[PDB]
Amino acid sequence: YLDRKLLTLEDKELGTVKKGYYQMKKVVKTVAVKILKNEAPALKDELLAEANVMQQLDNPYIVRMIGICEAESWMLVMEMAELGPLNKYLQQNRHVKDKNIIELVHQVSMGMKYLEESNFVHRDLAARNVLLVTQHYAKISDFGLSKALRADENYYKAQTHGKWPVKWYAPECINYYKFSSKSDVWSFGVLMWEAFSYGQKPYRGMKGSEVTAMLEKGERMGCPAGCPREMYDLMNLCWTYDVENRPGFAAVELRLRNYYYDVVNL
Ligand SMILES: Cc1nn(-c2ccnc(Nc3ccc4c(cnn4C)c3)n2)cc1CN1CC(O)C1
Repeated sequence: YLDRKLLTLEDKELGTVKKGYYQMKKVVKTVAVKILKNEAPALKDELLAEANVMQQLDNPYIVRMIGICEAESWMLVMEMAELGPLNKYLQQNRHVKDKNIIELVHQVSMGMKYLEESNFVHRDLAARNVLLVTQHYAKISDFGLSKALRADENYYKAQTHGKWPVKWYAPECINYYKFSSKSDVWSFGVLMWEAFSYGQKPYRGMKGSEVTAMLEKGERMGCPAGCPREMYDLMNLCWTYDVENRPGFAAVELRLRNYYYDVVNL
């Protein structure tokens, strides 16, 4: 639990997320602060659950939580990733090249390999939830929907969902509300499609029910313009319909290593 007197917030928004500076032992640390807007119950509990997940995670490709601050509002204080969301960055930086995008999605795969090993399911793995420290260093963010798996199960059973997250959901999430590291792999495939499409939205112009129907017919998003063929092939493997045959992150990470080195050594 952090001291509000040592935290300064900048006025404008990145409830809300604001840039701040937290006075540590001696130096200031630049932070991003998730601030809960609560004019006037369960909103507080969601923020604390998000914090509880981040507290348990320690990996270079995951956003680090500094702590929680209880003051005028409830606040989740994190280490600042200066460049912000991957989708918005790639939208505004079309100059970014194949190898660089491959480097970044590989880093995400390394963070997700760690999450998988820790038996946590992200449940919201999308390009908007990858933050850039630098142009060559990505971290996974946004653990608000994340769940610690039971010791005796490899999935979490959710309640009925709305329309907004559907485009990143695996068929078993849609049909059975079952979330696993394998469903995170499906989402990662969509994340890759986003990244190599320079932050364009997946399944443009389609409703969730239409996406679900498309996937049930055995159809998948086409190759983004200019996207390396081997990356498109990996997306399709991530979009393996049945959970058992779909790869885990260890496998996805390994195939990202090898092609990264192929591109570096071409
Ligand atoms: C939970 C959370 N942490 N968090 C963080 C955590 C650490 N760093 C940053 N840095 C950062 C830097 C520049 C930014 C943004 C957003 N827009 N811009 C221009 C974020 N954000 C952001 C969020 C909100 N999610 C980011 C997803 O897009 C929504």
